[PDB]
Amino acid sequence: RRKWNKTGHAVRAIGRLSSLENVYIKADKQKNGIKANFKIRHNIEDGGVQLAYHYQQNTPIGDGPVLLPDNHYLSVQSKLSKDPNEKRDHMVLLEFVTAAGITLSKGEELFTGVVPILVELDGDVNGHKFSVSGEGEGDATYGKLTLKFICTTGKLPVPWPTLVTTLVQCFSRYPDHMKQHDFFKSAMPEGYIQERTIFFKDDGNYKTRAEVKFEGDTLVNRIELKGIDFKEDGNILGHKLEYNTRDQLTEEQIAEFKEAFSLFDKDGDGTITTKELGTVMRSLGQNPTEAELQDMINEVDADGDGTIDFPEFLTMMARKMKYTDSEEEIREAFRVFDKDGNGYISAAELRHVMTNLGEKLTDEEVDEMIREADIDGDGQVNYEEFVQMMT
Ligand SMILES: [Ca+2]
Ligand SMILES: [Ca+2]
Ligand SMILES: [Ca+2]
Ligand SMILES: [Ca+2]
Repeated sequence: RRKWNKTGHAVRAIGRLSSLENVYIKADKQKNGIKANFKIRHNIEDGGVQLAYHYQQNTPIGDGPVLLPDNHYLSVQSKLSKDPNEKRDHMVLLEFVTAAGITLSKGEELFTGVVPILVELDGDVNGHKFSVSGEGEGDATYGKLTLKFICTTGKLPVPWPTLVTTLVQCFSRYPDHMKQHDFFKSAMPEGYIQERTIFFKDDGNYKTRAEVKFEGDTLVNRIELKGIDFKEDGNILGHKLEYNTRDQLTEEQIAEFKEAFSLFDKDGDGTITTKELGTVMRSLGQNPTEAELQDMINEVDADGDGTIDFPEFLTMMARKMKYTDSEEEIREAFRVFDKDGNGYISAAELRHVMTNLGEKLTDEEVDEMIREADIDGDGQVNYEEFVQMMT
């Protein structure tokens, strides 16, 4: 019956492979350091997403030699939670961060074990001031951080999720073939200055400056933050963002991702190659080049082997499900079906898409699908009915 799921997930998979969701790092020779750019998604409580576009620069505090890396990225897995015995406004954070993006230093020695962390933030967003203190520990062997933060000035005037990126990338796990690309540990113990501008789409921006360095045996991140131009009714000052992660995979969701994986993995060997990916995308009426295919795989290719293996696919789909897609992204998916751009998916346009995915399909399982999605009753699927089908 409902294989709006199978094809829904394949659309989600291709959308993910066509997007840039990681933390992209590049050398900045003029500053003897690095710069980064990335996009963060903050789910909006009532539906929708609030995008936050980050630009970042890091410069070493010391004069010692540092590693200036080839282009690569960090991939972050975050989980936010609450301490049931904590009365104060607070956030508990657990993060695993790994570098990738490149295919197959003295300061790094400071990170072979568990290192205590302290974080201190003083903030001012549209004149609303606040401070946060955090403490915990990092275990870079696994890319792992555990921290608890408290708003020490009372009530935090912005949502906790918007501060996560600001509140120690020296704890990232760099794989063995990428150790010469880890600028962050190479700058230790004297540390680095990290600066960002963060643009919240349709809203204001944060500007941050931080000093990250060892003070005795503790890695300390001391930050100032200034936010301007926020809407007093927007998602940030109006506190409309979801807090809790949404990290639960109902095992049959995993079975669903497996079914989607098999659309790509047509030889059944448990990994997707460029040839397989290209075969799927041509069937959907696209024509990416070999280089575009390699770049798409590289975006999720944790091990650098040039293919997406089943666990790498599960990891990418888990993250795609955790965060809401923007209207622009959903419209792009909708355009895949709405081939004539009239704003309506007809049973003919729908036939075409699935029948190209290899869905041996006839003529009433098709219409049973239209029926499922067809809420107003006009015999077609419009954008708003489509949005729901992608949920
Ligand atoms: Ca395969
Ligand atoms: Ca791989
Ligand atoms: Ca149409
Ligand atoms: Ca309709």
